[PDB]
Amino acid sequence: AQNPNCNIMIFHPTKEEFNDFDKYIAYMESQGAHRAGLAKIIPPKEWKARETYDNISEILIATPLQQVASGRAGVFTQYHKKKKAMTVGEYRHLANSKKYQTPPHQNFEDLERKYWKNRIYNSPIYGADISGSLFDENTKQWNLGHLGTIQDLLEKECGVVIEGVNTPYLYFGMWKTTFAWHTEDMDLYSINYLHLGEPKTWYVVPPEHGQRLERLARELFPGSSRGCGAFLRHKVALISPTVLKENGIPFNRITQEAGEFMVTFPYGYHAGFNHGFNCAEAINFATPRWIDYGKMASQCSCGEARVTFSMDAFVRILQPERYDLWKRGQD
Ligand SMILES: O=C(O)CNC(=O)C(=O)O
Ligand SMILES: [Mg+2]
Ligand code: NI
Ligand SMILES: [Zn+2]
Repeated sequence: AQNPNCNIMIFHPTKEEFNDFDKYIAYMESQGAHRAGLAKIIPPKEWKARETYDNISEILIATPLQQVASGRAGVFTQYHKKKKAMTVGEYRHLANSKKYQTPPHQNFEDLERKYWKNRIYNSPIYGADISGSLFDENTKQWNLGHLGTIQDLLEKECGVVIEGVNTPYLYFGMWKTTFAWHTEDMDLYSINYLHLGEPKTWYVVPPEHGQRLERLARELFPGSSRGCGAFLRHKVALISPTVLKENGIPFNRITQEAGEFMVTFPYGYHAGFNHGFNCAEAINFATPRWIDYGKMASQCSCGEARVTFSMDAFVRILQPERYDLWKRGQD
C-alpha cells in the first residue's frame, strides 16, 4: 500500500504532465497521495495563472464576514457577522491596518503559535465565497474555471443526466481568517490555488480516520452534536493541533504559499488559517473514485448547513432514501 503513514505529499509535475488534469490526479492517487486527505502541487516554472494581479482592486466583496469566536483558545466556534460591502482595494487596506495586520514573527511556526494562542481575542474579516475567477482565459492547464463538471462526471459514471452547474469561488483573506473543520459538500474533492499574497496554513485528518475526528468533535461540542448528527457540515468548529494531539487524533499540517495548488480528497477533514492579506480560488470536482464517497456522505438536515442548487441532484440520485429528509432541511 502506497503512503501507509498518510503523509502529505508534494508534487512537481513537468509542463507535459500538467496538460491532462484528470490523468495527474489519478497519478497522485497511484502514489498514495489521497491517504493524507491533502496534497500540494507546485506548477512547472513555465506556467502562470495570469499575467499580473495589478488590476484586481475593483472586484467587490458584497458581504464581508467578521469571524467572531466563542470558547477557549484551542476549542472554539466562530459565527459570521455580515459587514457592509467593500472593494478588494478597500479590503487590502483594512487587512494592512494596525488593527488587522500580521504581527512581527520569526517563521511560520512562530506565527502558528501566535494564531492558536490569540485567535479567539480578535475578529478578522474574511471575503469568502465570491463567485468568479482570476485565471486568464488563455491559461490552458489547471485553469479552475475550465475543469470537467461534477454533473458530467456523474453522467459519465452512472448514465443519468442531471441539472446543475459547477463554478469557482474567490476568497480574500487577512491575518487570522479561519476555515473551520469540514469535508466538502457530498465529500467531493476540492482544489485551491493561492493566487497572491501571504500564506495559508492547513491541517488535515486522513480520510480513513475521519470518524475519529467526528467522535472528538461530538465530545467537545456537546450542544451542537445534540442539535445535528452532522454538525461539522455547519463549518463553525475549530480544534487546535495541541488538542488533537492530546486526544490521539491522527493529522498533518502544511503551509501553502502563493503560486501553489492544494487538493483535498474525498472525506479529508481540513481546517486552517491565513497569515495575512491573500487571495485564493477554489472549486469542487469529482473523479470516478468519488462516487462511492458521495453515496455514503453524511448529511445535515437540521436546516443550518444550507447549500448550493447543484447539491439537490447529487442527493437525489446518490442518496434517494435520504432525499426527502434532506430537502425538508433545505426548505
Ligand atoms: O481557503 C479557504 O478559506 C477554505 N478552502 C477550502 O476549504 C478548500 O479549498 O477546500
Ligand atoms: Mg478590479
Ligand atoms: Ni474545503
Ligand atoms: Zn445541521
